Amino acid sequence: TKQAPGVSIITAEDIAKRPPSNDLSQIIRTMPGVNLTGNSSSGQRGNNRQIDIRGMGPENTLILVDGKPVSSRNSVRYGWRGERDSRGDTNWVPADQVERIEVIRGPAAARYGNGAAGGVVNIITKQAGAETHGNLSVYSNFPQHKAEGASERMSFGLNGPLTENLSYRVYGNIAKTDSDDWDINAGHESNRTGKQAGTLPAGREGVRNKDIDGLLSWRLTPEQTLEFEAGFSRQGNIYTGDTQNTNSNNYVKQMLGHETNRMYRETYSVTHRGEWDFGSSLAYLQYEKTRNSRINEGLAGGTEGIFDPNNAGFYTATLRDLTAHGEVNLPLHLGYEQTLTLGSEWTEQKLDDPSSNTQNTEEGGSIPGLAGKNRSSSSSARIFSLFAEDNIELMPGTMLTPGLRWDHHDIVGDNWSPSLNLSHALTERVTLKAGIARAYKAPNLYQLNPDYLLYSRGQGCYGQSTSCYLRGNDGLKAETSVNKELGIEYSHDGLVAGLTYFRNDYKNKIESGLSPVDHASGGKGDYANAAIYQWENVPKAVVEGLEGTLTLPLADGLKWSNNLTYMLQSKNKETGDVLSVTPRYTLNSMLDWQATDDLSLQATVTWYGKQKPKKYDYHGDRVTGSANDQLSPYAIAGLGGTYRLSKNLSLGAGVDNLFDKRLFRAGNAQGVVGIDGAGAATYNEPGRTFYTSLTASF
Ligand SMILES: O=C(N[C@H]1COC(=O)[C@@H](NC(=O)c2cccc(O)c2O)COC(=O)[C@@H](NC(=O)c2cccc(O)c2O)COC1=O)c1cccc(O)c1O
Ligand SMILES: [Fe+3]
Repeated sequence: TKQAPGVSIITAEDIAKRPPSNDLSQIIRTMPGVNLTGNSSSGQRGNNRQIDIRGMGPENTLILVDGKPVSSRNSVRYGWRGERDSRGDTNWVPADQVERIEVIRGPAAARYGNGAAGGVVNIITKQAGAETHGNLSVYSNFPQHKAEGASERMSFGLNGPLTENLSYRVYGNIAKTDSDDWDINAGHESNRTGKQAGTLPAGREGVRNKDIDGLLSWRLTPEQTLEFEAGFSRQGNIYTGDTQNTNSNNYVKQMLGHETNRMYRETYSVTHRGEWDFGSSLAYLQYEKTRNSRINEGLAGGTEGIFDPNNAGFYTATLRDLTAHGEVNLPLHLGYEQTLTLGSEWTEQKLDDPSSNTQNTEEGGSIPGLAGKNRSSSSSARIFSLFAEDNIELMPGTMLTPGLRWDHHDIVGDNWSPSLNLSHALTERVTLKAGIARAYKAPNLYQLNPDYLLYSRGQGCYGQSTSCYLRGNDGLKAETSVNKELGIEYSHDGLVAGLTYFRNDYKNKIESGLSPVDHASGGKGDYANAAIYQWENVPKAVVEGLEGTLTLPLADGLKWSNNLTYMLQSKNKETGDVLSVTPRYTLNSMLDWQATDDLSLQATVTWYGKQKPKKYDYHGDRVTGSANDQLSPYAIAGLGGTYRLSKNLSLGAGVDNLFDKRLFRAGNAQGVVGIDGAGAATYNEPGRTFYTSLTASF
């Protein structure tokens, strides 16, 4: 099956029948338990949605490529409201060079440690064979409405032997997703008056991709395999007016249609793989270096996340992330039959950001212990990690899997993440699974850094109108979550029916504080002696919901598949406001007809439930008027097909959003002065879009 309780596989064949425009989030998000959301509820950078597992937000979704972490979005400034102006980290690997994607949700993911509190998405690449194989894949879409950006994608792959004991695989991708027109949301925007008259909430940012990977696999002995690979990728955007608060100035407009951020991502990796009689071994060294080059933004109030015209030009933030990992697997023949796994992990995150720590104290007054100018650019954290997995077969069909993970964070201190996963054959066709683990979240280098400083004259200050500073806090605790799940699944002859309940009890969620810890001294007029808030640990939050799957073989050539997410609860237990904004439910429905030996046909529908905005503004006061707007449930239908011309050539064609259901970003969720809120109307849903594809392969 592609769906067990807590786990989902997406295969290469699924990627081909529901082709993504560009980014994989498009297909990853259709798995049970998975949403495409912002990190908190501000709606800021709302067209920049990323993969969320069980409403735990996308910072708690760990992205791997071939078992190796991607950390590149940790190069983008983390803002007051817990969003980054980032497209996330699911668009580094081109769709057509993916072998399969593994999604692991909740208690079975806690064993991966830091930032798997929601789950793990592991994007697996196609590898060399015993002979030389390769492909050339091209995709091109055509929106009905010209405003919305079309997507074009060309990727090759090429793998094979060199000697009997030397293998290689290489691929290369070139792609572009045109931005939405600067004016797509015109006539849909929230009410904008005074200074903010004429402002617009932006459509989807465009991106240009360039990806190149080379891998050499070397098995210098029957038991011993040694892999070296390098990765070079480059994303440059196409700017279409997006700003944190949806305000505008002249620099913004100058940059419509230009590259305003470029991410270069370089990965080198050494991997040694061992199989002998005692069992199985694996250890890797990955060096990920991310350069985030983008136009300087302001760091104060309504100027937070708008191009700063007084400091025009590009800065470059540099993220050097170092990962080494060791694991063994030992089969044991004991009172109960079992398999033991022993592992260390070492990581280093160096962040050089020459822009983020430049907010000065001339207006709100100075902060004892914080220099007002020329503060360090530098942040780092090392985690050391030890873990052991025991995979115990009590009686055939039954597995009990206890694991202990211990992590030493060189600032925050010690974390203990224990876990237990039970799976039970009640019948040869029915299987019960229960799991309770405590997952782990290290504060990001922005939250942690006493040199990282935002400012507001009041409009963004919790429980007051006065000027206030928000400050990094190296005193922070790690976020932990006791992810519980109880689930049942019938599976027999491609008939699959399953339903899982999950509850994550969420401790110490890090977030902009609610009480001043202190007050600065000096500064200008009514702004002087501003209040000082830090990044605080929220004592308690809860997420809760249901994951379902149902697969029926209607006839031999014909398969009816369904995945269900239903989000029961998502609650900051301090304020009572929501954590994320998700659709109440999500049903993805595919009919797959194998019409001929050669012709396959696919109809899909996605139903999205209601979406409700946050109840409280930045003050902690109740929002009013269009800040309360909700999005009604809506559905998106699509047809496609793939006509195989030969062993060497396949063609695809179809239509996303058959009935042209469209939604428009009205702005952020709450009111500010001159910019009415837009409630849950914070993203653009594209209309009818034709697409065609071609895959040539030996
Ligand atoms: O969305 C927010 N702004 C909007 C809406 O707010 C406004 O337009 C006005 N605004 C206040 O009246 C305000 C009254 C009482 C208190 C205020 O803070 C006001 O700003 C004027 O500010 C501005 O025109 C600009 N603003 C600064 O230059 C600034 C410079 C330094 C420091 C600032 O705070 C600045 O606003 C841009 O502000 C905006 O576009 C917004 C969000 C989050 C937090 C904010 O503070 C926001 O203001
Ligand atoms: Fe302000």
